[PDB]
Amino acid sequence: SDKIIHLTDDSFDTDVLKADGAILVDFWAEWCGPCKMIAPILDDIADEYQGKLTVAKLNIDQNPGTAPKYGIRGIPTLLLFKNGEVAATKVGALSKGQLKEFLDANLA
Repeated sequence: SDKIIHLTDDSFDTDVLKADGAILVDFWAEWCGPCKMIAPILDDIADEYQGKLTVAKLNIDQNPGTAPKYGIRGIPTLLLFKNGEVAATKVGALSKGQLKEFLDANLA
């Protein structure tokens, strides 16, 4: 919570679907080891990608509604949205190097 949008099921439309640009949503849970591995990396990305995209996190236990809409099974799942439409999907943990390459390739 500096640049990261802490999303809810009620805030999801406004925060993600109505945003004039790119949003990287992280579907995640507290018990999930790989999710917690990538949190510090998302902190990094949010800073590094100022003005290019916003990072948003949706905890799928506290907010149960949203994930079934996007077919999410494995977590973490990262969905790159561009103006409310999903452009790119990444399932499971990955490094900062790997995530940057994912974003750079798909933001274009």
